[PDB]
Amino acid sequence: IKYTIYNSTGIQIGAYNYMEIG
Repeated sequence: IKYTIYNSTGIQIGAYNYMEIG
C-alpha cells in the first residue's frame, strides 16, 4: 500500500485497527 500524506494528524491504514487520540 503506497499513500503519501503531508504533516497531518496521525493515520491508521490497513485492516480495522483500533486507536484513541485523546
